[PDB]
Amino acid sequence: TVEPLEYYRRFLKENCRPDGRELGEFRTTTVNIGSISTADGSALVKLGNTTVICGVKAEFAAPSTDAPDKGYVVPNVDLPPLCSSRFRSGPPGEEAQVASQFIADVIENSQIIQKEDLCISPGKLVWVLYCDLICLDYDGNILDACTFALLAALKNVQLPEVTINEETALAEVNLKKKSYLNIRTHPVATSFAVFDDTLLIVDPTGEEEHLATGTLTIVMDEEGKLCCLHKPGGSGLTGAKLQDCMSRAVTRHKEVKKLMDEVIKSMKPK
Amino acid sequence: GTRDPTRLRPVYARAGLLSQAKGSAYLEAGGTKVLCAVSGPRQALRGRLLCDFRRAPFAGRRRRAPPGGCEERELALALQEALEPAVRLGRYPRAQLEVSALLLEDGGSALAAALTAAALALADAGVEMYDLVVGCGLSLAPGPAPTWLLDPTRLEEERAAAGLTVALMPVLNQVAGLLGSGEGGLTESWAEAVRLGLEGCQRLYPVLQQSLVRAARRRGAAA
Amino acid sequence: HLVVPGDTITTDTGFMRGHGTYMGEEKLIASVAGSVERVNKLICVKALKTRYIGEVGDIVVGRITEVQQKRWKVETNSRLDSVLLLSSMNELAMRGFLQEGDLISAEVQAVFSDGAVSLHTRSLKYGKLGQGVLVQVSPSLVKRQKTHFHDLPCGASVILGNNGFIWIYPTPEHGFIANLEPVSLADREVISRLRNCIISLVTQRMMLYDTSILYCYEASLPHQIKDILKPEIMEEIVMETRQRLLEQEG
Amino acid sequence: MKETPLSNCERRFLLRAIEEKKRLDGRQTYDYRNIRISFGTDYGCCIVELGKTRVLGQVSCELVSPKLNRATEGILFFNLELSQMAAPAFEPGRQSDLLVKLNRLMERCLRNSKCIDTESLCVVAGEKVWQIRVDLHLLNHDGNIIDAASIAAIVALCHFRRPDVSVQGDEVTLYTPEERDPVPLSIHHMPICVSFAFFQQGTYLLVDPNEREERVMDGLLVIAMNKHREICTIQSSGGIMLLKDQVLRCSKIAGVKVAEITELILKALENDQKVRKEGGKFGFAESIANQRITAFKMEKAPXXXXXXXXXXXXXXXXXXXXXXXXXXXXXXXXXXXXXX
Amino acid sequence: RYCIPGERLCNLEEGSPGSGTYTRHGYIFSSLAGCLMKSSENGALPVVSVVRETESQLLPDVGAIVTCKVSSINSRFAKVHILYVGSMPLKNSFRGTIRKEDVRATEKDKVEIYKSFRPGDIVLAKVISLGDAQSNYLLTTAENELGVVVAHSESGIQMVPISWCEMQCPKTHTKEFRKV
Amino acid sequence: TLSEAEKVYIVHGVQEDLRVDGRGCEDYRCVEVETDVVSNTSGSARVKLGHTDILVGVKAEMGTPKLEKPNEGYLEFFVDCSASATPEFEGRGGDDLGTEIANTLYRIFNNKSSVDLKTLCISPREHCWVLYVDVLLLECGGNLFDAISIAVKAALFNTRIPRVRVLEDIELSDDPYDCIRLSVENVPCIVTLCKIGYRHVVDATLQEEACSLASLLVSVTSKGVVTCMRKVGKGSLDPESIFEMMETGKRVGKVLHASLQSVVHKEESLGPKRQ
Amino acid sequence: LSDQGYRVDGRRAGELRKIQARMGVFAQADGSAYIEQGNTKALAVVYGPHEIRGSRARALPDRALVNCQYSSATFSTGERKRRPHGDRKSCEMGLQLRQTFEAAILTQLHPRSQIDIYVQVLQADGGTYAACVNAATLAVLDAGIPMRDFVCACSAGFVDGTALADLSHVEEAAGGPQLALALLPASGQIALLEMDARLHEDHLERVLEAAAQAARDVHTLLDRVVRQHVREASI
Repeated sequence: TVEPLEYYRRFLKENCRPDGRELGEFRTTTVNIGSISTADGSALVKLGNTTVICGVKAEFAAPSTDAPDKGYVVPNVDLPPLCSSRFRSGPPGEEAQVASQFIADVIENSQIIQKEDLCISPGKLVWVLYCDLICLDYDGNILDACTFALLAALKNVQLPEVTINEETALAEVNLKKKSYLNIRTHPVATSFAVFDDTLLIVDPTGEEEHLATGTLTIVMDEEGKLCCLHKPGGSGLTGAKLQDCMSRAVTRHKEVKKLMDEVIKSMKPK
Repeated sequence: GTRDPTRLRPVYARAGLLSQAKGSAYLEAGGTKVLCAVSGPRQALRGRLLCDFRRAPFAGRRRRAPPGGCEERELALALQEALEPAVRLGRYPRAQLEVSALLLEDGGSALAAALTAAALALADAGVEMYDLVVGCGLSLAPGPAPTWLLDPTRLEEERAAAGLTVALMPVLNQVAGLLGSGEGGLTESWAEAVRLGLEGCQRLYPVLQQSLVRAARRRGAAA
Repeated sequence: HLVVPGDTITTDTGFMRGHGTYMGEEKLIASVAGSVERVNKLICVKALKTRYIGEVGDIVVGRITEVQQKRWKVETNSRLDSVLLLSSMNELAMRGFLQEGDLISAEVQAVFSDGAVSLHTRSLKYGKLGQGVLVQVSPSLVKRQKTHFHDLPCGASVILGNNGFIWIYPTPEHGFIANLEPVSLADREVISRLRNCIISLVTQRMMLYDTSILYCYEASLPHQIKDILKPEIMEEIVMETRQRLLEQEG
Repeated sequence: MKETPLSNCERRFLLRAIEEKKRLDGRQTYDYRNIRISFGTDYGCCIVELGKTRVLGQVSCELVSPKLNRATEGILFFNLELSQMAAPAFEPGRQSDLLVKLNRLMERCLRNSKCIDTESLCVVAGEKVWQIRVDLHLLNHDGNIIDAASIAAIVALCHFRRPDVSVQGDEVTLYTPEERDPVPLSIHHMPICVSFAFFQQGTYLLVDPNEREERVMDGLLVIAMNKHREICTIQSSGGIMLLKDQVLRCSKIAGVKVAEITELILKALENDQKVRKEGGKFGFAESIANQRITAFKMEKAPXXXXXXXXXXXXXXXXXXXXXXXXXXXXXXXXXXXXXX
Repeated sequence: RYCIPGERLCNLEEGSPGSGTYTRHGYIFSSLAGCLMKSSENGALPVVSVVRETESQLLPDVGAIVTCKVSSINSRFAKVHILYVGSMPLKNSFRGTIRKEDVRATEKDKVEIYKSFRPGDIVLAKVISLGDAQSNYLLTTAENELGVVVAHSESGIQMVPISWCEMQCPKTHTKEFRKV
Repeated sequence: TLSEAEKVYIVHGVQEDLRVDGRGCEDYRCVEVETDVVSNTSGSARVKLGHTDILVGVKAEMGTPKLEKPNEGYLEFFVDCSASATPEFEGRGGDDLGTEIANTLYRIFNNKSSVDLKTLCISPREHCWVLYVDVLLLECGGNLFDAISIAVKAALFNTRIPRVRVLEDIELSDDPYDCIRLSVENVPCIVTLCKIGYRHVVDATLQEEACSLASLLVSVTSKGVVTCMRKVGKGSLDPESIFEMMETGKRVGKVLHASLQSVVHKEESLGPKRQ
Repeated sequence: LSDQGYRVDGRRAGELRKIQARMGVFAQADGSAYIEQGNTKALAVVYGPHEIRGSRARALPDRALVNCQYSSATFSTGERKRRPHGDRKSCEMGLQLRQTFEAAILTQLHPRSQIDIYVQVLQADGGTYAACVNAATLAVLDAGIPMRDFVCACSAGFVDGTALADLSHVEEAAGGPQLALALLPASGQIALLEMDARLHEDHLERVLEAAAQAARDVHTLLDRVVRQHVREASI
């Protein structure tokens, strides 16, 4: 209600969320890799009933003139009137977009894949990536749902080989699919929800992140290479306060890292 | 490869799935996944319904990024005209409800997959509908002489000797929406799918009304 | 006299202007694209395809548009729109009276500089009506009230409004329900045909009044083929019609 | 957003005073407000001030593949934008009637004058041609636009600098280090806009109306005259009685003005060129930067810089250190059993 | 104990339904969709209905009491947000769309809206006649217990009412006027 | 507009086999096509239906016809709504029917295969013939969606594609020599059925469509094959009742469909230079 | 080119290009008109001073209101292009239309009334504007709505150091020396006026004069095409 402002926090003052969580709660984390056949690389991750599936299709193009032989990676973050009636009935939404790039900036802050490998014919051929992720049910950390929907959707991508014979392009489906998709770095993103006096919760919910007062997400490589930091105005802060987020974020990182690493031998081969 | 002159793939449906939308719907067809988020009644002398169509920007092998206004223009519209008689309108004078549906995948008949999935989010939501709207796929093999099929595959409907997809309301057998672009047969030769049509709905009419209660229950039993 | 809008009229003292005429830089011009008409000490123009704009107490039927909490707004072909308000109907009270879009007869109180035509009913001579027979005609296709207000021997009786609007109903058998039931297949052919019969006269830039519509009806004796092909038959229809009508005169 | 209101007397009297052939901002009927021009830090950048109306001019350099047909004369583009901050009523999207008419109207005389060569840019016709886009941003909005609007562009057009080092055969290479010299343009003709406002049956005529004037005027006309005392375009608007005859003075009068107006471009256009080659001072505008009040500029030092940088550990170590152990727990939480 | 809008149970010969009602030629089809419920009538027959999860339906009563929090304040007109038409109601459909006038802001006195109930506070009042001619409801604060109940200071304190026409915060000192 | 007091007769009247204008039940009206009136391109026709006017043009083009089907020729239909067409739909109102009919006429002729992908296929995989069939609507005489069925074909028999010879490049076009022209009666059409009770009609004034929730889409060729056919409405119908209307399609359509499909010659005969 | 007293089209640079017009065509509107400037075709329709329709909001009281839509046949031109995408011109064009009658039309006796006139180019061939101008003009003359004066627009091109009137299309292809105006012989006020060519400040009197007079003719021409339609419709 327009009233319960503190109510929600009542749990908070006595640290606890009406969700039954507290300072850090990687709730329901689930991924379905390659769940999309009609797509070379996909990953569906639903956390606390929010669904961002990363649907990746690959396409062949032509690396820029300036950037001669440079690969091609393209993302799109969309949200229809699905994930929440409280959404528009047309072109991209204010935030809808910010994320779009977020992943992208991440994609570019991450170095996940070197454009080098995307070029089909260094200088006249390139590999295009369309990693479109869509939140089926919106409610909480719409931000993380992607770092994962995407990170996993990629490992799910696999394509044949590249060949040019007498002014033609030869690549067959049943060709040689090697290095399908592998990134030397698998950083992930996490979202904390904060409250004025910095009493912050993690993996905010649709409502939790709502009456929030500050949002902050952090992406870090495996080796702990702070990909990018995001803070759409966070009431102000403390390096130390941030320090907690700093390290305690790492933790939820290993978890997901394992959450995915666990789909390696099981849901990957099953 | 080929199969029965009426075989059905596996029918999987769990609705209410959507926790954000009031009415939820989902589908499966060994290749199709169609989600439907419906929105209550709002004002914008007896209002009507709003429905929308979209196809995943990765629904296939190729990548259709922009919400193809033309593509969905018809797919959403006809869909609207189809599901359109299904709900009442007098309980929503000066009102309008919206229905949204996306096709993550196209298992040949994914067209009806939508006409179906949507139906769920409706009552799933619990609207003033009358009958349920049932749609299916029906194709005519490439066969020499008239070789006919019932509900094609993404691999199958592409080599069709004609193109059609039509729906109807079981219980009261009501012509939902019949849409096919003639290619083979005479005005009568079409009775082929038309009669082969009432089969499907009656057929799954239960398998459908069943998955609704399942959730309606899990929810009903929930609180 | 015939003159294109923007021209000049005989300028003298004691002269007044009409609609289609104006004074510009001490002269008189034709604003409207019409013909020159001088009656009495007033000048005016004749217009080809104008709009509705009657005088004194007037009779016309309207189709209904949206109605508001204090007045009902009806539609009538003219630079004017017709709106009647609860002051002659013999919050929800209105909703029961005059439904959504209906055909209603009316009495016209007055149209004031407020640029509008207002309505107040009284009888079935000014009542709400239903059936399904309306005629869309340039309101210039009218004559007078003296030869108006009539039912004619055609198997039905018709009324037309001082605008280009004519409704055809079947003779009463003595008030909303009166027609709620489907009239006989016999009453069905009298009016349905009258539909095609009335257009030609208009098509044939011809007037439309009792003894007028009568002969264009009478003329139906030969080509009785009720769905009268607009170009061919109608071409002839009026020929004979004026043939039987004009001979009544000279 | 906020509708800039408008009194009765204000308007009426504003006119009353025109009937007086007296300008409210107290000037004469065919004068311009003083107009200033500031040049950007970088080349191809400019700002105009028709005294209260402000425009932004930026030009672009590209090696695009010319169009189909005459694949022998590269293309160019220009855009005019109306800002929010422009006027209050300037919420992006609605004013089309201006952005329509004006953008196009303006853009008309550009391709009208063809004052811009289209083949000199063209390097490898049919293949790689140059694309020059120019953008106009209406910063503040006070009275007569299209004029500062034009100035803006023209004024801008002359300042931009296209790069070019060495392209032989079918190869293209350009280096900024060699670009330190070649970087000019094809400004053949220079046309400007002159608007004339009318008042009550154009029985009164104004030039370069201010905002307030802008409103009061019933109908307005524009004109385009290139240095060669000839027209390029004219436009009649606000519906008026424009006697072919009178239409004639304005036409004249417009020429009269375009005259001096040019002076400035060249004048300052020169003054600018001078500074780069002498002392040096690009920037946006130090003039507004030195004039007493509402503006200040100073440069300040950076060992306060490195002194605290070591404190990072203090907060980085004190906090996180104890914060890293919760990990041992997260290892097993949702990953181990999720195998379903 | 469930039904789908496509199955039939009884017919015009036994009962009529209020909930989940759908009828054609005499039989009973279920309009709604979700759950099935039957009815017992004081007439020797049953009424049939489907189950409306939203047992909470529009019930703001004509001249009834209500809980509401003010919105905009016109020193002449007062606006409000109502949430509880007593307590059973949680409904937010009518949300805050209600109006009251000074004359009815009390039964005696003559103190302006400005000195009764401010923009931010929650107030209590009973309901007056409603003329949905503009989608508004009339309410009164003309009671010895009625009026407003919420008090916030300039510092951010809560106020107690020091009198019949006052509220105050202990921290700073604000002698303010609010219809207690 | 849409009144009930009147909607009464409308429905009984059409069941009564007493339409409105001295018309029984399945009655049409003098409908003609003037072929070629756009002195600016191939195919051209102005079909005036009751009180509606439609116009369609066609022009030819070379090169790529697509990617997956290079060795052939396909058609492009662009459609327009005239602000003069709908006193209603103005600038952002054409989109409606304007996109729809663009698709309805796009699917019919798409699967119909009554398209000489052959008499339109220059250098297969390189050059192909492409004709743009464009539409405009100048009024609405009811059943207007059908007038497009005729103006869409009627303008096709006059598609005097130019006698063009390409020699690798080099182009040869004979303005006097107009023979590499393609026109066949394989061309599909539209037949609609909206119901006015149980007495369903085709080609009925708007006043009439006004009394119905749905209509049927049917398509037949010279004789009787079927192109895109669909059910169009906000209401519903009964399948048993579908096959009846359905056949009304091969049955009533070919009537004036045949009588018209002929008139293309009537203009071509009494005027090889008279017109 | 054009010379010896014979322009490229094959006509006196002072002699217009015969135009026939069918006004009062479709009778399902109120204002209807058809015309072609020699080989330039377009249809203009207006609907009487009906009370403010769609979007009940905006509604100028004191005087009527005006609306006008312009669009061209995708083939009406030489080749073919996108009409709802390359709007920039048309719309711009449309306004021009608007203004013109918006001036002369007499919205002074139609408070709140909303008169919408829409025009379409069927076959494009120079003087496009001037076409619809009258094309529209007639359209109204039909819908007989009162108006200050009867107005028509002409083109005037200056080539070979000479003044030509009604630069059809081919010449429109020239150096682009073309000017147009809408005019009310009534007193000869110049309603609208748009020239877009690089002419020197003095071929005006000439070119200006050119179109100026030119209209005056077009006027008398339609003056008849019109004086005729009144007497016959009088039957």
